[PDB]
Amino acid sequence: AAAAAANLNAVRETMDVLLEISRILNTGLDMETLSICVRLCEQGINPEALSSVIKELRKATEALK
Amino acid sequence: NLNAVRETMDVLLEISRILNTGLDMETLSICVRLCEQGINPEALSSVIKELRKATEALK
Amino acid sequence: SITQLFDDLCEALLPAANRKRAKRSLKKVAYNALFTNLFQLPARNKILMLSFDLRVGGLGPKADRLEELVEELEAVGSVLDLLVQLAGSGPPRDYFLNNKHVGRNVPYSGYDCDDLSVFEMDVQSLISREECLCHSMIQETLQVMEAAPGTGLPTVGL
Amino acid sequence: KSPNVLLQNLCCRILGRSEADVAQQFQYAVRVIGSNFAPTVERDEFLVAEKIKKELIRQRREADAALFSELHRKLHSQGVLKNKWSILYLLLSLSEDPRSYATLFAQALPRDAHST
Amino acid sequence: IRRYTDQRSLDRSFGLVGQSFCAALHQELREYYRLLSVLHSQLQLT
Repeated sequence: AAAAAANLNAVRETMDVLLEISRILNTGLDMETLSICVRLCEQGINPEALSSVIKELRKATEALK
Repeated sequence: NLNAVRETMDVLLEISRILNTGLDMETLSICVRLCEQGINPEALSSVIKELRKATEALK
Repeated sequence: SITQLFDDLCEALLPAANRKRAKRSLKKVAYNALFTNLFQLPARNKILMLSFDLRVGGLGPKADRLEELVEELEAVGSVLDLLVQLAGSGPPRDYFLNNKHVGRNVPYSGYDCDDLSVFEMDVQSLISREECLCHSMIQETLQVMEAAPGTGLPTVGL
Repeated sequence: KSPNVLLQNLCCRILGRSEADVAQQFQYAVRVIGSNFAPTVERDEFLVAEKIKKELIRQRREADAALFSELHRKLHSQGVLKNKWSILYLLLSLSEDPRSYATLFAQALPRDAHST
Repeated sequence: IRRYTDQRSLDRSFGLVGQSFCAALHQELREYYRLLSVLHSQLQLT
C-alpha cells in the first residue's frame, strides 16, 4: 500500500544510520556486503564466529594478490 | 573401476539411510543407473513422489 | 532397458501380502510424467547446505559424518540432485558425553550445567516412549468397547 | 533469507570468485558458524553501547562518541528491527584504528546462572 | 575447605607457592557457587 511502503522507508533510513555507524568505527566492508551482514544479524548470530570468517576471506587473497 | 564403483555405491547407501529416505538398496541402484544414462533428474523426482502416494491407495 | 526401469521402480515401491492391473497402468503414468517435464552451483554444495541445518539443530558429529562421507563421494553428482529432494520427505548407549572417570588423557572443563537438565530429558524421552505405548493399548480397545453389532464386522454380512 | 545459502552470499561478496572455484573455505565456514549460530549468551545492547563509547573514547574523538549517541536514538525511533544488539556488537567486533586487558571489562553472561 | 582459606589469607609465612596453591582454590569455590546459582534459578525444583 502506502503504509507498507513507509515501512521500507523506515528501513532505508535505518540502514543509512547503520552505514554511518560502520564508517565512524572504520570497517573495510562496504554497503553491499554490509547488507548481507545485516541479513545474518536479523536471524541472530555470534561474531566470535563471524569475525574469524571475515579476517580469513581477506586472508585468502594475499596469495592471489 | 569396479571396486571403486562398489565403494561409491556403499557410501551412497549410507548417506541416504541416515537422511531416512523411503527408498531402499534396489531402487537406489535403479535411480543411480537412470542418472548414469543421462536422464534428467528433475523428471525422476516427479515419478518417485507420485508413485509413493499412488501405490498406497491400492493397498 | 528403460521401458523396464520405470516398471521395476513401480514394482519395488509397491508392497503385497485389484493390484494386478495397477502396475501396468502406473508405468503409463511414469511415462506420461516423464514427458511433461522434457517438453517444457555444484552438486556437493546442496549437501553442505543440508548439513548446516543439521548443525543448527544440535547433533554436530552427524553433520561431520555427512561431510566426511561426501568428501570421499567426490570420487554420482547427478544422483545427489535427486537425493536432496527426497531427503525432506519421508515415509507417510554412549557414555562419553558426561564422563571423566575413564582414560588418563581426558579433558578438564569441569561442570556443564547448561544441558545437564537436558540430560534428564534424555531419560524423559525413554519414559515417554514406554508411556505412549500404554496409551496406544488403551485406545485401540476403547474403540471396541463402544461399538454396535456388525458395523465393522462382515460376519453379519454372510 | 535461508541461513545456509546466506553464508555463500557473503563468501561471494568478499571474494568475487565462484562457489565452484573454492570449496574448502566455504566448508570451513559451514564448520565454524554452525554450532555457533544461535546465541548461548544473554543479550545486551546496553553493555555493548557502553563499550562502543569506550572504543570511541579510546580514539579520543569525543564528538563522534556523542554522534553515535544520536544515531542510536534514531535506531530506536524507527523500531523496524528486533535484534538491535547483534549488528552493533558485530560492527564493534570488526573495529579498527583509522589512525592491555579486557577480562576486567564487562562481558555478558554465558548462561552459567540461567539454563532452561 | 572455606575455613582453611579464611585463615591462610591472614597468614603471610606460607611462602608464595602456598599462596599460589591456595590462590588456585578460589576458582574451585567459585565453580561450586556457579552450580548452586543454576540450581537456584530452576527452583521456581524437586
